[PDB]
Amino acid sequence: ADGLAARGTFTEQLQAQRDLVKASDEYYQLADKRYRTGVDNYLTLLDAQRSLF
Amino acid sequence: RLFKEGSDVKAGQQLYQIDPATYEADYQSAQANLASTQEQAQRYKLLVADQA
Repeated sequence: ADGLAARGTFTEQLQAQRDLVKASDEYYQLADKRYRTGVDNYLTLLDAQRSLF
Repeated sequence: RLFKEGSDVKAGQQLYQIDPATYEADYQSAQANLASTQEQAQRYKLLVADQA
């Protein structure tokens, strides 16, 4: 019963976690666009990578 | 003074020179202020295409 309670919930938990990883990747890619354009410096681009990791 | 007297001048021909030297200074100031905000507008136009 504990194994089935884990199986029924870890699907939604992993779906939420990999959607969080995808949103952090999109945020980092927008910060990389702002760095390549010229608006932001390297300190903020490096700050986004730590949240991604 | 840049014209021969008693002659026929055209529309827009330069007649004198009134020693700019100050209008040159504030023209340089306005140009320097333009040259940063122009680059900022050109950068924000490239950034707004995908909502950065």
